[PDB]
Amino acid sequence: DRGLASANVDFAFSLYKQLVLKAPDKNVIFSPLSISTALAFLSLGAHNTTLTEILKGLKFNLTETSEAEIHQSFQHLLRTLNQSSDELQLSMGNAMFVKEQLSLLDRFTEDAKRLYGSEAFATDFQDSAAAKKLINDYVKNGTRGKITDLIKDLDSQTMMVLVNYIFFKAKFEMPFDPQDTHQSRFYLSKKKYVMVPMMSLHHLTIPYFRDEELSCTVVQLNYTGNASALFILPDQDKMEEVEAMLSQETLARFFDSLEFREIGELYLPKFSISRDYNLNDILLQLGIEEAFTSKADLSGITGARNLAVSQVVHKAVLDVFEEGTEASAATALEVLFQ
Amino acid sequence: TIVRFNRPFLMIIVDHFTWSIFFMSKVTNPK
Ligand SMILES: C[C@H]1c2cccc(O)c2C(=O)C2=C(O)[C@]3(O)C(=O)C(C(N)=O)=C(O)[C@@H](N(C)C)[C@@H]3[C@@H](O)[C@@H]21
Repeated sequence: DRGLASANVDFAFSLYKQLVLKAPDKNVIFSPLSISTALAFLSLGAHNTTLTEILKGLKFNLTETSEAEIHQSFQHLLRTLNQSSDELQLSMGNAMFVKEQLSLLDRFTEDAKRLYGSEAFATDFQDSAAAKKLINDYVKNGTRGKITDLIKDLDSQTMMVLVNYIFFKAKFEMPFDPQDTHQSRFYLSKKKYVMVPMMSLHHLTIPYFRDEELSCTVVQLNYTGNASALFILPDQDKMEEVEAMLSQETLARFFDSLEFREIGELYLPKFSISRDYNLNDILLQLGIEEAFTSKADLSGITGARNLAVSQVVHKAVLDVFEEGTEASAATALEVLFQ
Repeated sequence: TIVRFNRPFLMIIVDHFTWSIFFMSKVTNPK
């Protein structure tokens, strides 16, 4: 579905811009797909303005696709994103953790399972340590150990937590030889540099594009015929300029402008980074507001307007090494009674 | 031609089958 695809890319760039704003010089790693999926799952239970604000915030156009088509599109996408080969492992899961006695509508639990693959796990949130273990263990299992403490603090009066995780592990089509990894300078700025393990490949032909107008070089390293890593290298002191040009339109132009080119040498650091975020401020900035206030309408969940979002958290990791890449993320939407 | 990622860069992990961005990253310090 090109409609889902376009919305999800637009949302990714909107989120990226606001994550950078938190701390413009820090490393960033996140899964926009995880966050889109988690919020689309939430919208299954939302009505009226709460609903339209979520779907519009996710960059969907409700005049061109209905709510039902959006959920059908997520259902299809999720079924595609659970796959395994010798070259690529991908998993994505959704779950709900619910106070046991909370009455949920059958339509919601049926739809959550059918559309989002979500079970419902009975959770005693007043035993906060046990509830956090149940949730964190689910994310740890789904991410094969890579995300283990998504939930740090959790209100003892929580009613529900909706969770999405994504796991990705892939081999490069052209792996780096570890014998060619050496300590080399990495310029944090023109005047600040440290030594890092720098992988290298020689005499390789890959998709390449020099964007002189944006002062950046773009290359693509494949994992399979469908999954790839697009790298964007701004010239020195042009990172902020390139960031200012990012959009779906610009990314598509990068892809459309790639051409195979012979590369004498490619140098890429071996690295592993991790970030975690609270997304409340960003989601409010993106127009998702009623879900956080006493005006919230999540009555598709319970049959009353008795729930609202309290906290949205996201954690993501990215590990790049000679043989390939591993990346994982998870998103939790914590919900209180009202 | 030489491409040397010795300064801040972006990495976007994508899937062509679905046209999806799985992960987006900016590496300002890999250490
Ligand atoms: C995977 C696509 C993607 C994923 C996430 C966000 C995106 O913006 C994209 C694209 O824009 C793609 C393209 O534009 C293609 O150039 C594109 O349009 C295209 C296509 N229409 O089939 C291609 O196969 C690719 N081109 C030959 C280099 C490329 C696509 O790989 C990507």
